[PDB]
Amino acid sequence: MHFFSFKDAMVFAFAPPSVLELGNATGFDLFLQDQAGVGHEVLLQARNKF
Amino acid sequence: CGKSEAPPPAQTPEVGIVTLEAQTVTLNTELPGRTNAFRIAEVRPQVNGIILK
Repeated sequence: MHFFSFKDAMVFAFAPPSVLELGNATGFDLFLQDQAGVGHEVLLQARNKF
Repeated sequence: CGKSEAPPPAQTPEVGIVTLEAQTVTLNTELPGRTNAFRIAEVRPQVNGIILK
């Protein structure tokens, strides 16, 4: 990870958790849903705001 | 206790550059087409009768 701070690609490497049946990376997870029916641009700018 | 280990914040990272300059280019297209003869003469008769030879 200290060697992969190079120019062209955004390479971001890691290790799996102890139980590989539970995902592939650690941490949390959430979804930001669009229940109003307003378009994809508003949801995308809401995610970029988040 | 300790174990803080603050990294250096200021980096100003590296980018890749090229230095473009003026250059002449020729713009040329390629269109389909057919070949035609210079003169075509369809031999059509000007009288009436049977071809003997």
